[PDB]
Amino acid sequence: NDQPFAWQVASLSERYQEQFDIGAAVEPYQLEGRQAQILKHHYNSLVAENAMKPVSLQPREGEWNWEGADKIVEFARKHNMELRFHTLVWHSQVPEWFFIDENGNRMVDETDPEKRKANKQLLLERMENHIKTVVERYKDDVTSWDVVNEVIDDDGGLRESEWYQITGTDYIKVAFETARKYGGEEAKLYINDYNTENPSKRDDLYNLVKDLLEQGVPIDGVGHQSHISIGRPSIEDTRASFEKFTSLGLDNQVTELDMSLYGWPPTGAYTSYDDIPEELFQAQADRYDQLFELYEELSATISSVTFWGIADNHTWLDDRAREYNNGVGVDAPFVFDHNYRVKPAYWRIID
Ligand SMILES: [Mg+2]
Ligand SMILES: [Mg+2]
Repeated sequence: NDQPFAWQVASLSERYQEQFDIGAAVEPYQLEGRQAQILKHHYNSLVAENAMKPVSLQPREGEWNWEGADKIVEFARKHNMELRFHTLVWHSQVPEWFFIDENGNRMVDETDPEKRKANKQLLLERMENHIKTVVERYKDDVTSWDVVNEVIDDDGGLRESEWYQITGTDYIKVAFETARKYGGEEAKLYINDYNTENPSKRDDLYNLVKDLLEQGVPIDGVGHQSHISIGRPSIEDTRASFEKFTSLGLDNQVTELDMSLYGWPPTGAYTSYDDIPEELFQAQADRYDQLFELYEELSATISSVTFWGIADNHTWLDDRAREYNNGVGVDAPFVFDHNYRVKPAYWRIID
């Protein structure tokens, strides 16, 4: 026979039961059928891929859109799953009305200093009310909060988003303080970013968090998105990242793991899953082998490992592939293939 289906094989989360959670990013429409069966069997943690983004929850001020998020929370409750929150504060996927002043124009264009002072106050109050409302609604279900997301610039230093331009670093400080205030002492507060294995980006995040902890900001851990590929980044750079934040007393979580077949950008994407050579899936399986062995080796410092999807048929990497190959092209980043059959990678992380 072929490779067995994902619902026929040993559960991933059971395999790592004593080491870290195994999670999946989900949409509300994935909660029935085989996807739900796979989720129930293989994962003990969830995160909303899109339904808890700031623009998804409050697309207009005071107009709350809970339906899709609530459906995911309900599934997590029913199947006793952990739940990460994605995300409270982010330069992206955040409704434009946050940064619009009382005259309808963008806050970053103001030049009067007392008006600027007033805008920073208004923006922080809106942020604080968004966080309060969400955390009050979901505090009994969420077990890890991505309080801020992607605040470090890849060029170096802090990302100079509109959050930064109006408030400096105070949006980060106020975001963690608010989540702690309304989530209580037991809420687990994370700063999440991508390319945290890149040493210079790793150091910028380390320096920010160390400073913030010294000022008493309540930060419990670092989220490593881990949007990686068969070729990058090195195991050694991954270990160094995990270890440097552990040295700060911080938890680590792998939050958005997927392993692209392609470099960046994913030029020359395969157009059909049948065209992908088995050489590539074997390279992917070797990669995942070393990666989860590193995770196991470091398992006392890593509380949770989340994939950014379930199986290869649904992944934002397909969007990116089509974006860089004129509308066509496909990626295959998980341990379950687009027909829900296990891949070489599955066997190498279940051992
Ligand atoms: Mg652990
Ligand atoms: Mg292995």
